[PDB]
Amino acid sequence: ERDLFEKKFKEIKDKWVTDKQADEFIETADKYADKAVQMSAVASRAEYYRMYVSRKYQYKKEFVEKLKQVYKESGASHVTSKKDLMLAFDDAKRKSTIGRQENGLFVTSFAEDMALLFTDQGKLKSADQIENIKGVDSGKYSDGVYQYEYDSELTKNIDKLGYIRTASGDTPGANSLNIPGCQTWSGKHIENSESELIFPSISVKDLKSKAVLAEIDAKGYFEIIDPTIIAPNGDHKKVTGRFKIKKMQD
Amino acid sequence: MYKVPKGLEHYQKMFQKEVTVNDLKKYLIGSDKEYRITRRDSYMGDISDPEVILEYGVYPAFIKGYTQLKANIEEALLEMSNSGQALDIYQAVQTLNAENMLLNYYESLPFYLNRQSILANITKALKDAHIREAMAHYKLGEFAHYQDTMLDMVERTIETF
Repeated sequence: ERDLFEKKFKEIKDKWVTDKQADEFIETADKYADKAVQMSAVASRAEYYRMYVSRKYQYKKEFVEKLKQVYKESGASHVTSKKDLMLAFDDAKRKSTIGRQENGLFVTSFAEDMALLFTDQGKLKSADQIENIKGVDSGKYSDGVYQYEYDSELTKNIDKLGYIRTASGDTPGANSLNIPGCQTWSGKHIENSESELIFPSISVKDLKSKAVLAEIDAKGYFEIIDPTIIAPNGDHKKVTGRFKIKKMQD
Repeated sequence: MYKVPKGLEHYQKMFQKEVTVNDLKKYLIGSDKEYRITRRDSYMGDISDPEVILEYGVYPAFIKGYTQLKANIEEALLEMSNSGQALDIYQAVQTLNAENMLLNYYESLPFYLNRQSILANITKALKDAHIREAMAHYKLGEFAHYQDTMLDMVERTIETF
């Protein structure tokens, strides 16, 4: 049962996941099981484990709807590196999109990144600390911790089109460490976990990578207003709201 | 300029030897689960990510003395470039792309692939109708999830060369 879950993880474990990450993953597995139950994304810890093994992540509509409230309150966030940001504009196989074209971009709630990434006194945390919080490699935010932000209204009118998705096991960009429950696996420290949804990708066609960073260094942000998004069916469409590409500061 | 990044230390180890042409193929392609080298947020998770192989695999070993890796990847790319196979050619094209994306960020690299031959082979390959049809319709694995086609993707990258 859990035994079955432990057997799948070894089966699908990606080359990049370290013995340390693997140890912590299996070790703390049942806390993520129970977090799933407490959010009422699942009935039992057993159900969580079956779902991981089966790769089909289904949720009750009642739960998904309650989640999207916090998203709708202060909007959405996706923390990224300068390096990966650049890759979105300059990597030609991606077709100038922030996200995986029609497959979307992973995000959390904006309120969660704000509370989790910031000191209560209002100061941004160490790159070293945030790297830890996000379960990424040491030094991946050394030259800045940047952020994609969908504002509250952009999010609100996205939901209206019906374009918010949940992550599942066959979702492009999912891997061994992806997890049922609309929740990221953030290592041994589970209270650094956050919600995960899939919002549609922003088109940044014709946009220049170097321009965006210069524009961000000059002001602290760069914005797209009435952004063209990409729906699952893949059509390009404009949606009323704001999308900022910030470098985060105090 | 390029400095060896922290993280993914086990990759750094795998290339600290004389790796054959033929094993560098398995690696750069990643059909095989045991030679599939990716990072957490690679674009696709079900085939190798050359960028990760260069950034964390080939370059640190090269600084640390293992200079044979250069001429070997060159031969590896040569063969896979002239293979008549979609993924082979796709991922070769993706390797030269990797160099460019890494040059982008780091602004200088420990070495540069001499590619006239690989690029000639890529160019001859892409004027083959069979090969283009192979690419136009290659939908194995994660490629099934993009309306955007392998051919479309490869063509867009060549324009950057």
